Amino acid sequence: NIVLTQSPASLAVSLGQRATISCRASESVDSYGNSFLHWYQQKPGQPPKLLIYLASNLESGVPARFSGSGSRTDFTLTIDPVEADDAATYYCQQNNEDPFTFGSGTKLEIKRADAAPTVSIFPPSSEQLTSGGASVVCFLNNFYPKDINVKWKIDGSERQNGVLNSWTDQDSKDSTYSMSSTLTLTKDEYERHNSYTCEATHKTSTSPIVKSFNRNEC
Amino acid sequence: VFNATRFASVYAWNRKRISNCVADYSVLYNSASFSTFKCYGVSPTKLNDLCFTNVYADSFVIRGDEVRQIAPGQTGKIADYNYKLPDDFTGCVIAWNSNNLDSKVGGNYNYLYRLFRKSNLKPFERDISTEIYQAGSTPCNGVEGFNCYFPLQSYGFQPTNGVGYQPYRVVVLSFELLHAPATVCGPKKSTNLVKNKCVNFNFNGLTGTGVLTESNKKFLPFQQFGRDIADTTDAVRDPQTL
Amino acid sequence: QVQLKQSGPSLVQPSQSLSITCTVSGFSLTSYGVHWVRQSPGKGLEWLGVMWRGGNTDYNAAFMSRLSITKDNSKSQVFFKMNSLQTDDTAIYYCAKNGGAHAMDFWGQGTSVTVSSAKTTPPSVYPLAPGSAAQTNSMVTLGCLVKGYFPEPVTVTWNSGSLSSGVHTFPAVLQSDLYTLSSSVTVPSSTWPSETVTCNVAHPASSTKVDKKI
Amino acid sequence: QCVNLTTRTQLPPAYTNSFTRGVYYPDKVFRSSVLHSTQDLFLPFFSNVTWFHAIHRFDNPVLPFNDGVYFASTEKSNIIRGWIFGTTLDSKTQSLLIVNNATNVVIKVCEFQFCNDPFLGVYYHKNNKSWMESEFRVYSSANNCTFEYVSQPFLMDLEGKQGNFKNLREFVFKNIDGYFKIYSKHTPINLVRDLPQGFSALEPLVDLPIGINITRFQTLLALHRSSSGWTAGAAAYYVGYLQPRTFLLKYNENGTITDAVDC
Repeated sequence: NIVLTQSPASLAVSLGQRATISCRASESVDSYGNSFLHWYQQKPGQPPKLLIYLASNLESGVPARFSGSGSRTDFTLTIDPVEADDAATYYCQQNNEDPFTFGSGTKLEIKRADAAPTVSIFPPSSEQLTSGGASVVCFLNNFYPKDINVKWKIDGSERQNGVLNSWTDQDSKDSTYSMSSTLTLTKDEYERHNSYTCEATHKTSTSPIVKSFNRNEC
Repeated sequence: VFNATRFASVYAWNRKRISNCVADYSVLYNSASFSTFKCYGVSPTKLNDLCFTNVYADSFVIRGDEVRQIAPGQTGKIADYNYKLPDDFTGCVIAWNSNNLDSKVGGNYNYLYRLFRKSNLKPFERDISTEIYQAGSTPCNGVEGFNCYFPLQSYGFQPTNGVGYQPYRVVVLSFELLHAPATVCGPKKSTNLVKNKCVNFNFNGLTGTGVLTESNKKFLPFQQFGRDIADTTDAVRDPQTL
Repeated sequence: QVQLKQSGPSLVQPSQSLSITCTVSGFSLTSYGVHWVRQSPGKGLEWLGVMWRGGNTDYNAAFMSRLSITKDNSKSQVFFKMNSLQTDDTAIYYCAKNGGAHAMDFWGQGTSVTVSSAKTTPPSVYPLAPGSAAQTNSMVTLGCLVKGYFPEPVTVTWNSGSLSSGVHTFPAVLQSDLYTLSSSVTVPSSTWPSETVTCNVAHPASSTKVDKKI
Repeated sequence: QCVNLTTRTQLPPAYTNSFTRGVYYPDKVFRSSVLHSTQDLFLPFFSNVTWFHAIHRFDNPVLPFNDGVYFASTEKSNIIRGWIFGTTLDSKTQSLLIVNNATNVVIKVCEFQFCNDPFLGVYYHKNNKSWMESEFRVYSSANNCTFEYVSQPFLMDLEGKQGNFKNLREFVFKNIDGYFKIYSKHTPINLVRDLPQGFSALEPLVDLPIGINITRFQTLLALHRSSSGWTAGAAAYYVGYLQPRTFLLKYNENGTITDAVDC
């Protein structure tokens, strides 16, 4: 068996620094003149792309900042300089013994500039209530880092059943994180109280993120 | 060859045989249409006064990161497996970023290169073998897969890639000296002709000092110089003007 | 130059078989092989199989007897025959060009193959606009609630792609045999309620494009 | 590879004696009214030399090329089309190919696979002629070329004729450290016998810096037929072996060699 114990599991490196990604392998070696493997880069908004073939020659398409070396069993990828385009999941594929499986996958995150989220609430319309559903939507997008905690709290008491969110990873195009918060309720639960609040807590935002709204605001 | 329409690959370079001619190399050095100009063993200004037996302009393209491999005393994939130069390479290598010429929409993948070979090549040894060999003891029987690589891979000459990946029309001018007579030489620059005055003359065949003046002596079509009754040079035909 | 986009399959049921058509273009299929993988089902990027340079095939140790690959040089497409599909086989599949040393240089766009016995359910779009008494701070935000649809994914845009600055496409949440997709855009007050804003959707599988006015 | 013409009539080898032929300008120096002494490859005077014919007696044997050989191509219908020079005379090593295709004297150096009796062919010498060349039996194959040269354009008369010799085209072929120099001299003649007893200084034609070993040589000849049943016209050539003996060169005021003396 070939247990590609690729490490680390993930990384959060700042700009201008050096990141290191290791890769272990079992077999085989001495194919023609080397026993190196291939490295890849899976961006959140683009499929993987070959970085270095045989771990000693750079591949086109990707920037030329990638390099490294390795032993017969251990391999290492040297990412230098860490920039805003290196936000991706790296892999390590076997090439000389079936199956050509990849490593565990090392997710490299870039510590970009912080940003606070937007606030915009969209309660369900009268047609949506007539259909049966009642889903209040509160968009908290264009923020950074991903350390954000959205938690709905109706005026009656703390809500813990209908809380739901849709967290978007850092896209290749949009360098900031995005999250669409939702609150699943029934027609009676929505009409239980008049005023509700989209309460949340972001790492950068010291003050609590709150915005009240009524039922007739539609 | 430097401004040719299309170049060959790195392992199947187009060896242009150059012989029995001259060329002013200072024009190419000051052409302002190149990216790299590195002559090993002799400067471009020194080789203008030197002759060579055979000159082979090896035409091919490689990436920006691979330009250092094409030089004496350098190893690498292309320097060992695709195109091996001698350790005493006395020629000259010139290159030009052809990202606006060779690259196209989607990338020019016609230039191929081998990732390995059964054995390292010799100096100026070309190989065009496209056979897929086996790495391990399990015979693959032709096609690749399960520990039998395919050495030929295409270059990623894209128009939007980094400078390390862009194409460079490397033209390795292989200057060598063999047992045959010298055929190639540099620009035979001369000076103005002076007549009816005491001036020191220096022709290709003979030299001396005297007054060059016209006379009724008629040299044969092949006779370039002339001697008096005492077997001493007393007349000379100018090589430029008859 | 190299294009390996997948298409054909729309929705498959468990314990069935269907082939994913990876259209080969930009290189000779006889001179280079075609790989086949899926997008990280649990553990890291799972490799499924590869077509050799016009010969036999290799497959994953787990998917050796489950999955199969077959090339069609007449159509310039490679078929990835699947068998014994389960609910855990739902993931985005990709194909790639075989490099020199069995590498994967160029990769395709892929397609999301969902394994479920349920049938296609159309969406129930609800346009999200602010009320007359709704609060605002020097801006007007809109949205579209594409709730109650199956299978994923569905691409949402604004006014046929006119608005691109504040658009944010979120991932769909897995409901009970359904999906709930959401999108939003930040625009100035001049575009709403004065002007008309239309939120369009696009289902890549069924090619359904029904516009909905805000 | 081993193509030998079968129309050759069995006859013994003819020989003659050179009176004063085989002298040329050894340098490019103009001299007036002197007797310059020199030592280079010239034909010794009163030396026995061969006599080879090319007619419907068609001679093309494999002869030795140690240092150099002097030729006197006596032609009437221009049968001599060139010469062959090489060590093995096959595709094993480089061989100098000198040939005239009636328009240009082509000079190449490749691994030419020469036959035992190569020739060129002119079809329909009787009627509907057009004097066009079709058969080219100079060599079987060619690989690994090292030198290529094509002379100026000319127009040779391929009209097959019989009778006396009209043109005297003297040449010299030698190889000194790769410098394969070729001299030439064209003059008319009315010859019906062996080598003429005369004197004529040959001028340099070309200089081929080839750089190969040459030990044997042959001669290319044209044929006619209306490829073993072919026949030749009216021509002949001689072979005089050069030696580095002492020779004097009497230069006139015009700069030409008017007479020579073999010590």
